[PDB]
Amino acid sequence: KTGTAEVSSILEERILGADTSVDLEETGRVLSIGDGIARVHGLRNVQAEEMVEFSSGLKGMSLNLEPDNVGVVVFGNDKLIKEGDIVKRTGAIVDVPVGEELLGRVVDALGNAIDGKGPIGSKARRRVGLKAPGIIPRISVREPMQTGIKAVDSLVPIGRGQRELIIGDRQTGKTSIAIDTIINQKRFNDGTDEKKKLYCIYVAIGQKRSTVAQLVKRLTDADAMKYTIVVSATASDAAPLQYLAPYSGCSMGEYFRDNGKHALIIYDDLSKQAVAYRQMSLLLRRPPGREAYPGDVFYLHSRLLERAAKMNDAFGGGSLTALPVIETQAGDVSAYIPTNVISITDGQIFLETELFYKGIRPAINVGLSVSRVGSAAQTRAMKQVAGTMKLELAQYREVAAFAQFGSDLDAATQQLLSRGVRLTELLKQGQYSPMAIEEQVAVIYAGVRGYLDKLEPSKITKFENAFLSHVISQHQALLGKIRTDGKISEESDAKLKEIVTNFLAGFE
Amino acid sequence: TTGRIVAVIGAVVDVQFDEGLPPILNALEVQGRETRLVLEVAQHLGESTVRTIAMDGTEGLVRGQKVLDSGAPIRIPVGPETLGRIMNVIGEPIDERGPIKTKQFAAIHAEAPEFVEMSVEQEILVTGIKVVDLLAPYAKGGKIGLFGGAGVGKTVLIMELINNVAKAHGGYSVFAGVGERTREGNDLYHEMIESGVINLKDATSKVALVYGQMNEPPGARARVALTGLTVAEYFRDQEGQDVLLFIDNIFRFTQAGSEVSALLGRIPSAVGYQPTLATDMGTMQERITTTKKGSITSVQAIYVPADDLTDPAPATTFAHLDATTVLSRAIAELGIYPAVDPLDSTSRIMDPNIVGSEHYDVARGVQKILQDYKSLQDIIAILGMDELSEEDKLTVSRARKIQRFLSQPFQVAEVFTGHLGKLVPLKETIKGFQQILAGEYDHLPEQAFYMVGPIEEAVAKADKLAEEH
Amino acid sequence: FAKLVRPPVQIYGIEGRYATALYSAASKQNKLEQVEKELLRVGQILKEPKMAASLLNPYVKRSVKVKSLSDMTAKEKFSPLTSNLINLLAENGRLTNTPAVISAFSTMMSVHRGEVPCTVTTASALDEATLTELKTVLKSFLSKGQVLKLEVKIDPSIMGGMIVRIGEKYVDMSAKTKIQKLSRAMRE
Amino acid sequence: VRSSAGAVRDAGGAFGKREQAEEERYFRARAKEQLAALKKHHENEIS
Repeated sequence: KTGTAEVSSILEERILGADTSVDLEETGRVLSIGDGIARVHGLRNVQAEEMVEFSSGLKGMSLNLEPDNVGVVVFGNDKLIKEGDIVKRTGAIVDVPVGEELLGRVVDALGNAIDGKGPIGSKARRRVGLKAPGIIPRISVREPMQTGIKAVDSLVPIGRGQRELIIGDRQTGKTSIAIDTIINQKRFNDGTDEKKKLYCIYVAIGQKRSTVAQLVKRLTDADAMKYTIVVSATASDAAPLQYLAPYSGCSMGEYFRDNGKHALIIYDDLSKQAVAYRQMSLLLRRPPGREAYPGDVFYLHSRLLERAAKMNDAFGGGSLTALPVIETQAGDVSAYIPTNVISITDGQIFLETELFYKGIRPAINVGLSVSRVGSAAQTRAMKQVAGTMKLELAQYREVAAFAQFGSDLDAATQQLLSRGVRLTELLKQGQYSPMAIEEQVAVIYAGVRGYLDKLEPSKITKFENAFLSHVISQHQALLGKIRTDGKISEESDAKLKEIVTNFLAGFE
Repeated sequence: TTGRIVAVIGAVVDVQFDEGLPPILNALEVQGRETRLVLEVAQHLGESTVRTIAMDGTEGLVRGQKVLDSGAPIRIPVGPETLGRIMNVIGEPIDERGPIKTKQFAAIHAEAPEFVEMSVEQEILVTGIKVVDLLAPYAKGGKIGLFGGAGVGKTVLIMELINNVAKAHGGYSVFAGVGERTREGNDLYHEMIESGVINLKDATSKVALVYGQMNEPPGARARVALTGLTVAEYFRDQEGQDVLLFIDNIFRFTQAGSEVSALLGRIPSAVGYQPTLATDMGTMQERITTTKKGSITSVQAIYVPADDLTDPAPATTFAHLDATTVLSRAIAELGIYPAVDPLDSTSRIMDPNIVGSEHYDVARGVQKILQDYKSLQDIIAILGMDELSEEDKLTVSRARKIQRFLSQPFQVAEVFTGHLGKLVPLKETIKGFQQILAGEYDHLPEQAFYMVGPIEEAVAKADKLAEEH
Repeated sequence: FAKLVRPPVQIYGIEGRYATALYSAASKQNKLEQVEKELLRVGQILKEPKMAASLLNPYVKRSVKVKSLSDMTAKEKFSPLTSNLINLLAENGRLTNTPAVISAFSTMMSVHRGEVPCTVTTASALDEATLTELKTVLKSFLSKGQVLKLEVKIDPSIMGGMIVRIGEKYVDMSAKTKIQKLSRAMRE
Repeated sequence: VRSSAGAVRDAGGAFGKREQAEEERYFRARAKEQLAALKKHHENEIS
């Protein structure tokens, strides 16, 4: 056998009694350094996951405490670290700043501003590795988290305190779902209702810096940064930073949750945090498992995603919705990390490339999408229209094979095909054009009552637009009634009937 | 400082230092070699030993050979004097033309630009290729990828781009050939000399070449990309000017990294890849960027092992690119060249607010018709074409016309096809596809559209086909 | 780290690392001869059947082993270097390869005092005069001050002649190899 | 495990080649007919 601290330098020190002038309790000497992993001798009083600081100004996290040495993962390039360096304890587990002083600021995995807008306020700090809530603090998910997307709000409802999952392939629209969700919250944040405001956190793990810069420009254009934090852990960042960034975001959001406010955190992309952790584990010589991932990679994501809760009024009532994004490779939802996170979360928005190019953008594939919360996370009006819409779409999906033939089939199948095509053309949405819930319910109500069975499918996307502009301009009282009331009252139902008929009465 | 080789295993050399160690990434020079062998430090193993990867053959090394420590990473000559030359990873010239006489040497390892330097502006780069311009338009200052297996057209397409963009491009240009056939390196050298971008007489050369071809040991292939990237970075910053940067392939960088990882003591990852695949690729692809001080248009050819787009290397590379053009073998078998897959290619600027509503709508109509054609092909395998709804046959006819019309003859593929190269301005491509979709050509036969430039050439080819009928 | 002075001959392995540590420690403070003598002493001290039986049992705690070794070292009045080396080998549980460490340090010290082991192989024994001229010529091979350490084995497997090893240098004036050479070249 | 559009011609088995030929023969026939019509129109429009 052999140890890594049995090198002849340490033994030389210890033979001639030179090991008493060195403080091996709060300082250590690097034995090895390579591929971002340092092996340090000493630091006998160092805690697991504690942050140590190297002589050359770098930081590191001490992960592997073995009898001989400490395995530190360096937070940057190991160019500056040389064998024999001096590593000092910091004394505290890694923590990040939190507060409303972060809103509108781009930060890195450790809370340092990287947008060059000046120091970061940072009144309070919070440890990233904090246990999630328990059984008792939570209460069932009841409030809706308005995504602003017709498909997601109609057929895959997302509540507050829920862990959805935007799972899809490459270049299908996942980041677009996330950004539309972030941008749609301006109508609530601008207003005065203090229990509808949602604060957004966007964790960008492993994306190149140009992508994040364009994303920040997009948010600024939509004036949606004043309530957004962006935590960047881009590709050039060391593996430990990509590994921590989800936890920094989750703690910056747990701050809002603990104080009665509501937050939305979008871990984009989790399949890259898994890769960074895989790197760190393999370089620390930890035993690999399936696909070379460490054994505790389910633990890594579960202890992160189980912090998305809906606290009860005895704790504040705040909440932290989570929208982890995962990129499946071909369609393989049976791979390792997709499997883990599908078994961890509460639903999934499954995106397609067949649907993306068939013209159905957003490419949300209903039937594979699910929300185990469901109607509990919908408003009464949205429930009323979405029950029928979902039933009709389900009927349409089992006779969609005949869609090509269509004719030479009974009248019931013809009607199913026609209604399904109209509904699918209805769920189509632009980009960065979310819609208030009243708009969505008006449009879907028009669709699902047959008032479009006469229009040609190619004209439904133009109808939707013109009708929506009409109602938004002429009829604000009805929309306001539906919004504030939350339901479709009989008088409001009659008003919607007359409006839809009058606009459709002449459309051409 | 002076050290001493203590082990040689393959391309990995362990060097022991009695004085202070050299920092990681430093270049060390082996003493006693007829040529120049440069090792690069990769790890500190303790007991004063440092592991290193050799940038050249480690044959004839003797346990005990003295080694010098240069004190800095590999420093290459940079400046306007490198234009028209060729270089190794370590910067020495391999064009048999004399020393590169510069005043600036740049280290090949540097930190990536910070977030406060990113440009956020995008404007289409018109390349003159119908499929690229229509469905996956490029962008000035953006990073382009050319995925595809072996034998699909990566090299031909990249040569075509050099022919078009580089020839009529005011700024400079750089070509880093990473782990590719040396025959192709020589062919490019001579083609460039003929065209005139490389001028051996005057000082008017517009291209600097760096070559790390596939006869080199893994250490040199893993670093020639950084050498070319350093030349491009200097031209971006100090010259303060536009630059192009072509790389072929950027999969050999990853692969060369994988050929030494096991010997450096790292456990392998998913499929015989190094554990540091994503980090190693990111620390390189993050210096190929358009900062606010300059602008690099980067075109990268990316080998996809066995056409598998889900392999870890191409899969990871996908996230570092603005535009991608996934060349497909299933389309190259059909004779459609370039074999760019219209449904598997994407661009960031492909939005109605960047290109325009006409361009965007034409592109989306083409993609939708091709996807519908794919859906129909399953039915035609059972019914037959004779049994389709008289509307479906219209979709199939339009889809086949559009499939053929995306093919185009290059000026560099004259030898293969024998045809003549065509450059199609963007408006002409948009008009052609808008007309083909609108039905203004549903009488001309399919083959009229095969390997032609603008649509009028298809009309003329159909006229000729009819006359000699 | 402390710039240890390297030994002349590099011994490798666990014993190599421990012995190189000891040699570097002794070379500074200049206690190589005394420490070698103490190592030879502990070579027998630990070999005692009682001590060996009490140190090869891994169920006596390392604490008891270290205490017993401290008592023995005090009872033998050793240098602090050798006492610390024994303590270090005991803590790390490396007692089962202590004789390997002593052998390594012996090899390392022999080269320090300038010795090049030599081997001579012949079919039969030699007359002392011939061995004397062999001594002279082999000393001719060596450098200045490099004492020789001759070993004269007798191998009848070879058919005659002589075989000489001086360090890594090798000269084979043996009948067998020349028979082999002629048989092979002639066979071609 | 699912199925996607345009998979019969992605496998390239017997059905893939059969479908490719069933398409090519039909469109060669239609191209011949259209070329004949194009020649007729050419001749009829000279004057």
